[PDB]
Amino acid sequence: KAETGVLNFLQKYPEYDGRDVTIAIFDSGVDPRATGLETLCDGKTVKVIERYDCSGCGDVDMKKKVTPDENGEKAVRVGLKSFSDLLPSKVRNNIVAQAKLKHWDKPHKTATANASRKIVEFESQNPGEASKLPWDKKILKENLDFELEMLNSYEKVYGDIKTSYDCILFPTADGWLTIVDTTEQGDLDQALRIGEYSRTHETRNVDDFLSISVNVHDEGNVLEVVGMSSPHGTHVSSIASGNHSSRDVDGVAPNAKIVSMTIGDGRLGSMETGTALVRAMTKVMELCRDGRRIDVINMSYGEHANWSNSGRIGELMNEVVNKYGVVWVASAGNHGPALCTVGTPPDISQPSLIGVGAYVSPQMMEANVYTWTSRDPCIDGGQGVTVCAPGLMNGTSMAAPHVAGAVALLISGLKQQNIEYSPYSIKRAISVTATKLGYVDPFAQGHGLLNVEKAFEHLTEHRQSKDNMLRFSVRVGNNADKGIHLRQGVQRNSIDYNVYIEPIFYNDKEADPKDKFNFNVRLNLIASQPWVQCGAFLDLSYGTRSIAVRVDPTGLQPGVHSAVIRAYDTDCVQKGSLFEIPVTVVQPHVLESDQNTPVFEPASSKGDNSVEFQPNTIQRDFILVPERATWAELRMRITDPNRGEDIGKFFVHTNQLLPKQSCRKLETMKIVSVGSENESIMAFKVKSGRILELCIAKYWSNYGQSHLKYSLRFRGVEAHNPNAYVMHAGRGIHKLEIEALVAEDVQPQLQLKNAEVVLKPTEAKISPLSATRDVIPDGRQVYQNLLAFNLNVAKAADVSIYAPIFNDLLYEAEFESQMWMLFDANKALVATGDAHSHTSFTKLDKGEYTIRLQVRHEKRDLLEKISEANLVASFKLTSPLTLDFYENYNQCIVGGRKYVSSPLRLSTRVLYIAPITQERLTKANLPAQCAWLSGNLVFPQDEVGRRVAQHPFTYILNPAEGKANADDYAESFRDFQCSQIVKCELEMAEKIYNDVVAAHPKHLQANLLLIQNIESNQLKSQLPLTFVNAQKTSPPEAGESADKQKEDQKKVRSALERIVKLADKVIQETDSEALLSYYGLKNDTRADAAKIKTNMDKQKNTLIEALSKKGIAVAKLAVLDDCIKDSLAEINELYTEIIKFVDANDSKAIQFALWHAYAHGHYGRMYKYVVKLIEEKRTRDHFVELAAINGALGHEHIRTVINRMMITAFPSSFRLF
Amino acid sequence: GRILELCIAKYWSNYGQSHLKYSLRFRGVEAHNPNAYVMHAGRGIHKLEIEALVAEDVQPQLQLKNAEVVLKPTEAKISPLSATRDVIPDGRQVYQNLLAFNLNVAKAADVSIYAPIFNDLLYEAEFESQMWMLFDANKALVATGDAHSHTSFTKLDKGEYTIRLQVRHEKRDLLEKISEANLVASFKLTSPLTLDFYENYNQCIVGGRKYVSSPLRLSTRVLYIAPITQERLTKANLPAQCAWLSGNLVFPQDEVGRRVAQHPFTYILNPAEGKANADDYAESFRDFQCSQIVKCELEMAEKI
Repeated sequence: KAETGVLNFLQKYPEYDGRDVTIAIFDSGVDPRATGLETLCDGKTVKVIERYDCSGCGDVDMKKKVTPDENGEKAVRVGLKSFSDLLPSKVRNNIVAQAKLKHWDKPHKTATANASRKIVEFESQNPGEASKLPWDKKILKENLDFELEMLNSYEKVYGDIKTSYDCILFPTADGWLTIVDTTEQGDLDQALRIGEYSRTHETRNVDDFLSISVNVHDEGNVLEVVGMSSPHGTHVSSIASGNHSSRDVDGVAPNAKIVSMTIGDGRLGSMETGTALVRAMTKVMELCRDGRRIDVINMSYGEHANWSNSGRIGELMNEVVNKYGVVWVASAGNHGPALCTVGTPPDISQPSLIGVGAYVSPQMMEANVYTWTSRDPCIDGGQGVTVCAPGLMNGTSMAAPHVAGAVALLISGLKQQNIEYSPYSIKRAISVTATKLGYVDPFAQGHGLLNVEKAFEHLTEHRQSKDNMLRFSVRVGNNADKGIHLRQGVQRNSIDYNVYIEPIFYNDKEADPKDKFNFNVRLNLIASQPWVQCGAFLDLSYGTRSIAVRVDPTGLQPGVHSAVIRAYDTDCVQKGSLFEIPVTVVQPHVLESDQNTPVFEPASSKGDNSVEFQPNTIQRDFILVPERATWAELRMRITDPNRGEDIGKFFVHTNQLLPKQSCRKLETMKIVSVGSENESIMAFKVKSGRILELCIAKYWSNYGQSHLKYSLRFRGVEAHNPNAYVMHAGRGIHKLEIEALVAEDVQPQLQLKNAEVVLKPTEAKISPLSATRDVIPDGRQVYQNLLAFNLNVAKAADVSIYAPIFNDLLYEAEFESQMWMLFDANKALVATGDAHSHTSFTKLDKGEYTIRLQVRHEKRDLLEKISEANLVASFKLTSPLTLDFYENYNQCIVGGRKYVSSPLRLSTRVLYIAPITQERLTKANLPAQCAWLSGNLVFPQDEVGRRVAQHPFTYILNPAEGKANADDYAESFRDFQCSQIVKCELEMAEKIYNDVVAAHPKHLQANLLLIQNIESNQLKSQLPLTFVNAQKTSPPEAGESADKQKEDQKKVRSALERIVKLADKVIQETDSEALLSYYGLKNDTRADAAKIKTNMDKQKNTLIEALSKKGIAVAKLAVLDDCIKDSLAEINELYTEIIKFVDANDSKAIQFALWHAYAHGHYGRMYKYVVKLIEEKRTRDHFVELAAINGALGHEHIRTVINRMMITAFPSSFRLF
Repeated sequence: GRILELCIAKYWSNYGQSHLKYSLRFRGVEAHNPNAYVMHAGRGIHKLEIEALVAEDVQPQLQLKNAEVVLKPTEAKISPLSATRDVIPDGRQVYQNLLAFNLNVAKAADVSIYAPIFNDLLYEAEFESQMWMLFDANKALVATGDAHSHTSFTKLDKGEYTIRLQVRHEKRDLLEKISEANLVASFKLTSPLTLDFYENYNQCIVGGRKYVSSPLRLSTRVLYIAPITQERLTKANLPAQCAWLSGNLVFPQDEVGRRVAQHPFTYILNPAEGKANADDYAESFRDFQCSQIVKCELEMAEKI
């Protein structure tokens, strides 16, 4: 719809519906089944011919082959008779969740139809006593309280459970058949049986509200699932194409064929990845080379860059446009209004992409999420916006799609009228044809609005011109910029520029028939305005030619001024301009700085200034910031009388451009509410000697014409000494030489909020990737450099992970990849990041993690330069360390009188910060091994100036670090023996042990050691229920052998229980319990003869282990005899004697309690225990036991969930890249 | 932005009345970005936002000349001194806080030793004492410094040294604030590490095309320095345990402007870090025995 503004009349070439042409949709994926993309106008042919997920997010590792010896993953296997070409006999298998192929904003997919049986919660209450102290039912209330907690705990956790399915595929003749276990249970042939989408099983199969497609690579080593779930990608294709057969809701070219290519990575959910794009272009390139040309691409997608002159992703774009003649359409961006805000796509290393601004016709008056189109100065100087149309996820306001479809229409007849064209001749044709809209912001568009039928005229005519196959490379001033952009800068002098203009033959200069050497290129150049000057003639016939141009800013009054140098073919001057040289000058207001703070007020007309706003008005004042200015204050109020107390809403976009930095590094975008009554005030950070743009637009008003009265006041105060903001803990006292701008109440505050540690690469393997997928034509194999890292959390905290050398750059980077994945100790996935990850904080539990970093490129010897690249882990500190300031050095070194707040006018004030004391550091519980602490240093007292005028601060840490007797030999020999008896064959140890005890009777430790051995050679370490459940069935072996193996267990626990009693009797606890709790007298009167805990705490640490090991042993026996009931007495008297010492939750006894709890039927307590263990260790065994606990409780909705965690939390392999 | 005094006098002339024709020309070019002149080895690629004063041929050079290590106080004993000598009337006993340190030279090199918090101040300091004495492994005296010792370089042979630091004052509870005071040892590096510059970031990360000298007028030029490779560091034979390297960063090409327009630069380093058989028992038992026969009474060892 809305299709009329650009054309509805070229359709009077009705046979130009989009025939013989296929568009490429780089986006969040599309949905074929959706009404409109079902078929092309043929009413029969399928439109969405292909669809990939180039991010690698949908990969599955089908590496494990297993023959269907089912008869003749994780759970079971059942599926044959389906030996349909399953040659040669085998099958591949893997596991994969799909919570990522799905936009993370669909957790509602988690519906509790049969999950809310938790609600039946039995809170057994207390008709007993009044306060906390009953004996001995305190355990009962514990057990009960703990069940309720457990239930609630699972309630809080439900939505976090991701489910992973089983995948199967084998090589039939019809291609490849893949099976997804929908019905997890019945492995029957009643599940998803999808075929290769490409090989024409181009059909969606569903789980529910989640359609799936499939591709196969690496000879069947990888499965690629494709997720439709992402609206953006669909509507984009619905505007470009969309056969509805009515020219009312139809796309712009219903006959055009679409190929969805998800370039968003679900793991980043859902950002673009260098890799993704590289793969997308790779495919395109491949398809073109192989007869199936794709003629147009459409990117409603993209971010910003820190430069244009460099980048691999960009340089590849210039190859898919120059070599494969693909017309690449991309949205200018949704980052308006403040100009110089065009983001990458299309701001790359050359004007090879068609940027499309977006405009809303007055025909559409309408009222968080608005987004102005980005304006086209372009920060290189060049021009990003090529045209406009009605309308990471560049919304596009979906008009890029429009244009894309429009470009399809032109290429319909351009090819069936047999017209030789280029991606240049097309972008060139549309440009010098469009209608400049005098009611739309000059910068927001570029060559006004697309006019198709007129642009086709241009192409039909001049079709016999060689200019159509020529590109004109325009690069400025040795940096190869694509435009002249004066914005430093107080432009009072004129300046000269050396522009290099070079002709480039469409593809390249290769014989047959190209390139017809020396295509005599003579052209003239006309300046758009008087203040720009250059020659009027230039001959390019013999290659690259330089040309000087002079800009005279002297006459230009403050504000932005634009101009262009159009060039024409001397001969046919009617071909319109061939190319343009974009000049754009910014003349800043200067603010005198002497009496009080510098202030900017718009010029006053007829008394009061008060700028007038309308639904269109965009006021952009360019101001050169005063030196010493740290922040700014924006005051504004609505003038025009009455209006009452109603509020107006204005959009403020501040934007400063810093040396080789993206526009997003000093920018603010705040929707400010303004009233007539009192003055509104917003503040923003500011940089001294550089131009600042104060762009103000009108959001929504309740009106349609207001009058704003505003001003900018400049304030500032900071440290001028060289290396302030960075302080080394071992370089003595730190100083800050503070100078303020015309008086400021100075009152500094420094809070070190998070501690960062450096992770060095353990390994750096460079490996070739796939020869099937990752190979850019022709013969360019893409290699990966895999860097491994070890992170180690000791105490749970919010942690961010980033790679300094790669972070900050997405496009415009030398390498086409970053992406790190934080892995669990169990190979699970904990987190995953890319560019700009320093901001994302994944909260980690204690334990050892792994991090993998993958860097892609085609030149191996460049990946080698990356092999030492480190990572950084920023731990959020619970307690932000606050640093004090001092005004007198000597007062600082001793830490006496602190600094006292006071005003500071035109002088220099020196403050000091003394190194942080050692005690305050260990109490900060820093990570290992911390490198530095970081925070923000604030100067001004003004509270609002504090929230904005923040200076990155860093505090770096300094590095860490008798002639033996036959008696002595006796002690040395026992220890040598004891150290052995634990690691030997228990039949050898029983001997050794005997010799030890005979020689050293009182040496009880020998008992415990034999135990550890006996219980390591004979019986598996398993928890209560897991032990019980594992004492039944399992018939694979012998029905007889099942006794000799379980009678070996009995003998052992018997032998084990007696070994404990030996360390229980001759260690009488009664008296041993007169020093620990009966301590009182610190160090026992400091007699320094018994001030040795080493002996006492030893006699007890040995005791607890004896009691502990005994109980857990006399409990297993009870289970073997099935009589925990008529044995429960001992377990109790035994458990009640341990607690008298270190409590049950200590490693020492933690899992004798688990048995006690079991024997008492306290399934609640068991949970409370098996979580303690799950906090330190986390083993599958913990979960299977935590599952069994539920089964015994009855909750099988819970246990069904626990069985899902496991499947995913303990994968077979690390997730692919 | 500060006043400069150009004072000119007459030394000796052969005459008694001359006429001087002189002028001062001001030049300049340096990095304006905040924490330049200080680069952490693990914070990725370093950048320098260079702005020159009315045109200067810019050609930077950075030589890391000496590696400094941090010495923490092993002990910090506060002790009363003499009641006969060190007592300021009337009844003010002067106490000393004695800080002990361990320095450890592995390879002979010129070394300077200084106490950051005390160095730089002689008078006008809160405490009335510094003075550190470097002692031999044999208790001999190797060196001894005070305020402004960061400049004196005592050449040390390999071996373990001791350093004592004495801080005097009459208020004990003020000496306690000093108890954590560290020292610094600057090892002169035989081979000054020379760092390369790049004009294009991407060219820097891969270490290709280096920066090419050129004039710079009224604009901003951004250069980059990539972290030093691990190999080039161990071949620099750094001390243990080095904290940072230091040197001087130069901007202008003018050779005379280089000898004078020096900027203190610092490069901080990142932190470092089966069921035995009766046969197996036999091997384990010999080793246990052998380990003994050396430390026993030789009459017992001859048996073993």
